[PDB]
Amino acid sequence: SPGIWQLDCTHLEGKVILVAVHVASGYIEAEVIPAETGQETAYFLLKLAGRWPVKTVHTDNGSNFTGATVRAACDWAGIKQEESMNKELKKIIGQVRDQAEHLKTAVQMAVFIHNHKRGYSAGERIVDIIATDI
Amino acid sequence: SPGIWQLDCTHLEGKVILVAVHVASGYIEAEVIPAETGQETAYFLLKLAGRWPVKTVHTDNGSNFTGATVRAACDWAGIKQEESMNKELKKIIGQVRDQAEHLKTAVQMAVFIHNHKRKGGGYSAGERIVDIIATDIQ
Ligand SMILES: Cn1nc(-c2ccc3c(c2)OCO3)cc1C(=O)O
Ligand SMILES: Cn1nc(-c2ccc3c(c2)OCO3)cc1C(=O)O
Ligand SMILES: [Cl-]
Ligand SMILES: [Cl-]
Repeated sequence: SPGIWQLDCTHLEGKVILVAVHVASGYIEAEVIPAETGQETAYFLLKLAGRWPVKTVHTDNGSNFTGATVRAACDWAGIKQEESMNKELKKIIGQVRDQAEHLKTAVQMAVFIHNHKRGYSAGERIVDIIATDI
Repeated sequence: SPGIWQLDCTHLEGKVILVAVHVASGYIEAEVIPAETGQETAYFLLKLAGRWPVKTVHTDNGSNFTGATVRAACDWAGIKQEESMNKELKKIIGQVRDQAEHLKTAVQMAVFIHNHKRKGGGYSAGERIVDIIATDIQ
């Protein structure tokens, strides 16, 4: 449970956003990526796994997961494979879109808002969950 | 203490790496950025602050911190601006460099290895940051 994430893609302004949610806490990491390719997906998963203890990722099982680069990345990082945040995040992105030149900045502001919003925030919940596991 | 990070720049292969260390645990976040400019620095700080409780960042106070964009990002996120690892990290990057087509990939494998390495026993930096922050929460 504390090691379980769900990864989804969302599309805005021509670009692709990957959103990983830590299922037990609702905490999110999200990035705008150039294209929904195996190489970018692998890179996103490598970054996530270096930052938080990722044991299993639930994905949409689509084309960007079938290639050798993504497979090698999950294997290397030790990851196994196996929208109630999403409109909220879209909404937050809409709320802040005007204050940033670039979509990637608005996405990161929305991540900040989502994870900090508060009895506990998603940021407090993920730490409490993982600490409890340790 | 739990909210204190140090941010430094490292240069390799013509590119700039920013490395943020969480001072009490040794946990790191690091990225290769296109140039050491205020816009990229601000964006790096926004990202970091959305993921971990960042209260204060100790920097080198250089040119990329003096501009409007960085100051507005720190203000917005509620952040005040008040060699060892960085060589071990450089070494881990060298160790993995040939397995990565791109430097950015090697940097993130080095981040993974640094944060997960259990130096005996007996906690990793990743375990230590979570333990420190949860303690503070309670
Ligand atoms: C509500 N709140 N949430 C956080 C917060 C945000 C992100 C995190 C985290 C705590 O631990 C891991 O990642 C900080 C605050 C605060 O200082 O008020
Ligand atoms: C050594 N090790 N440390 C962790 C670990 C634990 C808690 C964390 C983290 C990494 O990053 C943020 O919070 C996971 C493992 C592992 O089982 O490989
Ligand atoms: Cl996807
Ligand atoms: Cl710097």
